[PDB]
Amino acid sequence: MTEPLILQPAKPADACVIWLHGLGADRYDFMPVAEALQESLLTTRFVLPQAPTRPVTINGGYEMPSWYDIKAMSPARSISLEELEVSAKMVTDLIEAQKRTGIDASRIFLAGFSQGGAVVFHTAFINWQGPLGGVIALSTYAPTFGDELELSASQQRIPALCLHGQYDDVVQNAMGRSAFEHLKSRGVTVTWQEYPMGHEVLPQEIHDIGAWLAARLG
Amino acid sequence: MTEPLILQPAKPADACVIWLHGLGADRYDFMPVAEALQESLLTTRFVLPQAPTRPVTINGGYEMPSWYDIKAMSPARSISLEELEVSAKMVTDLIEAQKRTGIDASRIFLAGFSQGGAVVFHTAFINWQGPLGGVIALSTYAPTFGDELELSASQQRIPALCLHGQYDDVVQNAMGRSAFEHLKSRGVTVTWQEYPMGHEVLPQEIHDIGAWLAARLG
Repeated sequence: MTEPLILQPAKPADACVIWLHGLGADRYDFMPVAEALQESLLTTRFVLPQAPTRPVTINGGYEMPSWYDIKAMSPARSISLEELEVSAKMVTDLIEAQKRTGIDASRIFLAGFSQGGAVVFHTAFINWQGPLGGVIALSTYAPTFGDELELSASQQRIPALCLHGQYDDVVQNAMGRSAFEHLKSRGVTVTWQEYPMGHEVLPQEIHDIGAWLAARLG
Repeated sequence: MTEPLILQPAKPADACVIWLHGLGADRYDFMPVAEALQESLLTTRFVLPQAPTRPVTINGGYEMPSWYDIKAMSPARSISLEELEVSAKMVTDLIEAQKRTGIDASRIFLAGFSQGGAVVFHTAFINWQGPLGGVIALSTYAPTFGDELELSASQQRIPALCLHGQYDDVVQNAMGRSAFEHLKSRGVTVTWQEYPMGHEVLPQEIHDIGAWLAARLG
């Protein structure tokens, strides 16, 4: 286990975003983003975990950081559900590790990009039974959501922000919109934002995440 | 071993475009495209081959029309050179078949989308040592180009049009750009054209392909 990066904010922290990267990236991949946001969010810690290094099937069993195995791209994205739930258990330990440092669970947010986003959806709306600031889901999808999904009263009150490219060829705009629709139909305050890009992060998309966090925190 | 689609022009054919599909699609995928072009290109025949149905590793062995196997995506790509060559040798046979009907080589074009385009680069600029009207590459790249690429004087005379989406997440714009730069560095007449799309084909792109074709056969 590589330890997560902890980027300290300008003032003493009273909120926290835990941010998961996508397939094959490391804890640093989102450092420049966490830093852009800490320019306006003066009391919000960013905790950047790193996925276990493990074999990824679609990549010839190449070992690389990965939240769960992907075993097929087409026609059905076939994944390790067992590896996802472990990652999800990891993130829940993190939330608890952050509460112990004195951050109120209502001011902890989960963010995820791509493969990381799928672990953030499972954590907040399947595993987590407490307060929570928010979920921020970036160019992603919830492989573990389904018509049988049911949300407890607590999970219902976690706000979510779902962002996606129009031209994303890896995670289809629809797959990301299908996770947004699951939550919308179940009474979850949820926002949808699209941007003219592919499977990437844009400067304006980061501005909007800042605006959205600053609204939840104030 | 399915047979090619053959779309006869409005007037007696004196030209030909062999147009290959991408992974998982069939010979019918570009039939609407060929049809559109023929309404402007009155003596151009289009033969649309379909790739042999094979296990694909990155899709879990799922059997589907495939020009060559893809074994890994990241971070070192891996393809089957064996299957690429049999695809390439089958393309050549189709060129020799068109010649045999009474089309001049220099009026025959190769065109390819995604996986289809990698085979078409390889056939033109590595295998084929004779006259050829040109190569049209959509959303693709050259897996077999490298630092050691050297072209024959006749390979150098084959014109090319390379087209790409700015937001392609399956084959990066940068991977297409590199096929372009290898062709331009070796004295090939290449044209590059980018579009604000992903891994797909736009109306405006097909428009451009036609006007390129019109110029070439004028």
